[PDB]
Amino acid sequence: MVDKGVKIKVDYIGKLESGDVFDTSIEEVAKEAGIYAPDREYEPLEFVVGEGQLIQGFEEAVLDMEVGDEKTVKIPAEKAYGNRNEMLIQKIPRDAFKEADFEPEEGMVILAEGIPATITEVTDNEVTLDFNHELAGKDLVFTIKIIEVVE
Repeated sequence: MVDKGVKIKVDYIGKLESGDVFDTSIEEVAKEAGIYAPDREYEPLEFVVGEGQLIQGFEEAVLDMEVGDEKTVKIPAEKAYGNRNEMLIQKIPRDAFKEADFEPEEGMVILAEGIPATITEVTDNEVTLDFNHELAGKDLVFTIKIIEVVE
């Protein structure tokens, strides 16, 4: 039971359109996904439906969830990162890869550490690697789980 202005310590297990746990507050699941991390400590994330903390979508899947509830739904890239961003559209010189089999293609997705570059342009002169994001223009699961309520 929360609203736009109520905090709640819930542990969601955001996954991928493939069911791959990418983010989880429950350290347990972390081990079930092989992401428990080294020393990292997966604790309950206290979000506030009235702070825009988490993506609305999820913020809504909890809006109607008491303390202890669980809603493993997939938020649409529209509610999550709201489709892809335009300010994430990069454009490197063909050379930026010409000297590397990296040969970008009009649909590539290479990251430099985590942020992929959706190469929407494959001009033999350059490529438009739309950085975007991992959940950019993509929907991801959310195995939320209310554990408490705060603010």
